[PDB]
Amino acid sequence: AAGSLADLLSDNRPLLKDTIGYLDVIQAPLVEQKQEVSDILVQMPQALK
Amino acid sequence: ELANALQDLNRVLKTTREFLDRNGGVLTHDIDNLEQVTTAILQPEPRDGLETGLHAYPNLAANVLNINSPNQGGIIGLPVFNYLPFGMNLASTAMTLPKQIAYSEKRLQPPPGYKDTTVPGIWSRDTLFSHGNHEPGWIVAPGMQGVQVQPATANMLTPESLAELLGGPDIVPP
Amino acid sequence: ESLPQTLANLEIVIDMLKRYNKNVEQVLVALPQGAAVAQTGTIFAPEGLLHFGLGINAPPPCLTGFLPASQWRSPADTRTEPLPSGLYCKIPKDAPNAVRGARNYPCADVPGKRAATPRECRSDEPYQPLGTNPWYGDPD
Amino acid sequence: LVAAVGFGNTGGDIFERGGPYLVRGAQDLLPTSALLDEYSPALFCTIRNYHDAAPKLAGALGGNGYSLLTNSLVVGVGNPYVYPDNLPRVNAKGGPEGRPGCWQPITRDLWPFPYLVMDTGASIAPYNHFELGQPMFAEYVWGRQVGENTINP
Amino acid sequence: LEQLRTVSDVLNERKQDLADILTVAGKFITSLAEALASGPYFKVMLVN
Amino acid sequence: QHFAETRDLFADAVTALGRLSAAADETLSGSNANLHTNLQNLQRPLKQLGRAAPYLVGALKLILTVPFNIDNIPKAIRGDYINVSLKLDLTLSSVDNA
Repeated sequence: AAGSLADLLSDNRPLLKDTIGYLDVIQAPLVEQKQEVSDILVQMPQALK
Repeated sequence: ELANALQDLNRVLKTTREFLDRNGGVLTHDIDNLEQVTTAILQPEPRDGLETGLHAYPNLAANVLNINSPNQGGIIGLPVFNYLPFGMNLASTAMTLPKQIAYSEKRLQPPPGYKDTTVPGIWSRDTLFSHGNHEPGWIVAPGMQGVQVQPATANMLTPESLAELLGGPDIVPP
Repeated sequence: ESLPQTLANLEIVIDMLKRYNKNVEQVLVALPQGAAVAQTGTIFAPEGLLHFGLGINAPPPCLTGFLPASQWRSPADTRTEPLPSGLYCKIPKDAPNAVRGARNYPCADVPGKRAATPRECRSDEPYQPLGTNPWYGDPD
Repeated sequence: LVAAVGFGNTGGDIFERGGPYLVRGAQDLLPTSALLDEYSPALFCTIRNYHDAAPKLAGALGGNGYSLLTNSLVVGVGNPYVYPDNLPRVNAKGGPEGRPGCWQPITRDLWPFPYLVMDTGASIAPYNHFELGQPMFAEYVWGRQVGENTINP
Repeated sequence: LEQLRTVSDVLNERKQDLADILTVAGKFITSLAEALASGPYFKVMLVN
Repeated sequence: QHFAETRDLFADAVTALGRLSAAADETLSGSNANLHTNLQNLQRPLKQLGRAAPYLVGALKLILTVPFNIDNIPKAIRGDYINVSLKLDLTLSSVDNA
């Protein structure tokens, strides 16, 4: 298990770093506009019906 | 072997302690919320709803893309005992132009001397008498297996490409 | 008791996406062209183009498998009602009318079968139409 | 030692319950990951264009506040879908110019959207000229109609 | 992780709305897409 | 003497760590390369979604229901029937294009 974890980290450290950065940049507008997201999620089912 | 192992074990224990103290509550909260939302959207009725959505939406996308006519813009729709015994359709106006058609995959572009038809990938001959399945020599785009055709459109399709609509190998355009 | 369930649910979702990979690819293809279509059809900002089709009763619409005529509601009532389920045209694939309807949708998981809903794609009970659509009422 | 007993038991039970799920999920994610990677360029421009067309369609809906504003000019419709030739297909792939992507924004200088044909089982590509609808006349008593159904009208 | 936390909070608050979205969109999409099936257009009924 | 007193506890500790590490190793080895391929694939869509993140919330008004806008569904559609305003335009250019 120690070897497997060390290998996984050594292989996926840069990709996980880039994924963390891109998740940050994706989620910053989502957080800054959370009220709009909540409102449209509340609004959609009645419109769909 | 042992000195480096002990030192690195000490350092990783300290780092794990700090990392847990800093991120554990938020990480657990994220896991709990993700579990709750996924369990909510994977209930029986949401499950079959997502099933039908993925089963029947791309057809809707294809048809709503087919309704739009570039020359006139926008969409087209026609008005509608259940109904009258007789029906009529005077003519079909020009929806598109030869200079407006673009092909999703470069394998779908007709070669010289052939024109596209209302079933994608089936290419017909472009002659003056080629209207209403009347000019033989139709060839089929590569990788278009599994499309049934009516006998009338099969007659003009040539035996090789007619077989290709049921058989494996794709024909070679001239 | 949460991380195993999170991983199980993610596995279920990814499995359902994998069994319907072609559908997702088709939708991802159709979306940008849909954006281009909307951009083209909204050149005039307050009013969007929507033409009408000439010709009378070229395909006659089917009333089989839909709500009966006696169950229709007058246009005056803006009151909403619970939308029923399992409503689609029930003709035995005949006629030019509604060729590409629900009943001819490809089943992604089960090759070589076309049915309206995956509940009917998976079910092995044979698909029979509710009836041919007649011109003199009683579509049943 | 006692803390190791507790931690090992708890982690072992967690992994026993949630290891096969993770393994098979990461196995089934490979095709969809490749799918989403292939259609990367059709994401930013698509989101931008839908965002920009959201107010333009919203003004059309809300300019009145009680109905929809549309221009209705009479046009002729194409031939009705025929039974075997026009069955649905879900083999659509690719984008404009053979690769996934978006056009440039549709201004008024360059109005018409270049039509895109995809493996579907239906198209309106050949309608480049005026011709009479092949099922010009029909009957719904004995189903006897004039004209010949075609995919090449 | 914190911005993911607040996003997940606002999404867990509306998980039931998401379930209702999927439930209704799975029970009307087939009936609604039925209209654009007879041809390269969609049928309409004009009661006026 | 102390070790002989706590031999059973040491055995339990080693067996528990082994029970954890067996499942951990099987899960990590069963998904070492699938995870790497999934991440390498998903890196590009993550970058593109980061580019298009600010416009995402606005696009949700239209990207699901494309012909309609969710904001104005209740007022335009009054139940069974959709209210539409018809401009039957018989302009020369409209007929020429039609």
